[PDB]
Amino acid sequence: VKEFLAKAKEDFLKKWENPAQNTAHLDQFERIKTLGTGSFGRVMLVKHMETGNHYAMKILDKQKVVKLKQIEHTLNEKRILQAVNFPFLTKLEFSFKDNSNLYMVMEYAPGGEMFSHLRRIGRFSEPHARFYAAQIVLTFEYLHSLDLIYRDLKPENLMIDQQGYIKVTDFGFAKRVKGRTWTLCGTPEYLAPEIILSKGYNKAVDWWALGVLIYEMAAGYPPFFADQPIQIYEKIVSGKVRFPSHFSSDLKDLLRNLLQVDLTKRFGNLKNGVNDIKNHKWFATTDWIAIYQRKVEAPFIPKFKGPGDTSNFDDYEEEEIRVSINEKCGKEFSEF
Amino acid sequence: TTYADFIASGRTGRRNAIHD
Ligand SMILES: NC[C@@H](c1ccc(Cl)cc1)c1ccc(-c2cn[nH]c2)cc1
Repeated sequence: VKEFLAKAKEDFLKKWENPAQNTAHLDQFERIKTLGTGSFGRVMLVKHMETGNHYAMKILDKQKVVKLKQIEHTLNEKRILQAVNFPFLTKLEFSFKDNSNLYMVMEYAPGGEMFSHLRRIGRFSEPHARFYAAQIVLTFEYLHSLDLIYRDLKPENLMIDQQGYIKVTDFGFAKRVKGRTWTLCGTPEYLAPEIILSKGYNKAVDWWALGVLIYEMAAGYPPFFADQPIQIYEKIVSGKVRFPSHFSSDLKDLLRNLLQVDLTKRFGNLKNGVNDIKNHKWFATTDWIAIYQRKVEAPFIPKFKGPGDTSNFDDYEEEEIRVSINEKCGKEFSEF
Repeated sequence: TTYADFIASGRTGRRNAIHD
């Protein structure tokens, strides 16, 4: 584990210090369908024509990125995503920019968003939730060792692959930080109390977010919800969580230690680190090496209608990929 | 029930990130 991580950091740092750049071009891809939408961009299913491979292409409108003050955050995403390498992260295959847009081509996960299946099915059994949670635990162990904070864990950002395993995607708020950082970012339901209270925070906020995810996966709703974000933040800072009666003894206990406002007590943030989580009773049945190696049978496996099947994704209004004849925001995105 | 309150809430759809 410690040896694997050391070698992993060696691989990462080389790519981190000399990022790949301009490794493709738009018209090497056939744009097939919009798989999802964001405030400054969208993700499309595309086919790489020279290989016939299907990919997910994140298209970011440079002007919109600038307007939402996400320049540095978008540079973080691309710089981190091109450097990392882990089974449960969507691999960044290519990146490039043109006059109007930034492009990040990643591995296509045809199983769709966890969000979709979690909402439809209602909730996951504890073994089902545990299976996904373990992959997140390992992914955060990997990311955090690289001094990376993830900062946007949620079902919407957890893609299911052909084998039913998780691919963490969307690194817009990912940041390589040693020490505290301060940006107010994330999704309201998943914000740690630190973030809400403007304290300045560290990777512990990812472990709190793990608590929210596990809860939501197992309960079918998150531990803090309301109609408006303000109401949600009040609940998060309150220091109170109720568990459904069907939650096991062990699960309740894992959640109390994950969803812990006290940093000195929050699991993942103690001297023993992520092993407080790994060695917890709720994870007793979990074979961590087996999960990393993907030799564990997935509780749910998506329907294989074929390559580039999008039936596990919702339908979004398709929209032009317009490329201006003038270069926009050249200086801002120079290093992309 | 809590499930009923969630499903009746305006935040069962995809949740956007926050910023500033
Ligand atoms: N919310 C996840 C979604 C997304 C993220 C960011 C933007 Cl700007 C739009 C949409 C998303 C959907 C699908 C994929 C995907 C990656 N590989 N296969 C699917 C990644 C992110």
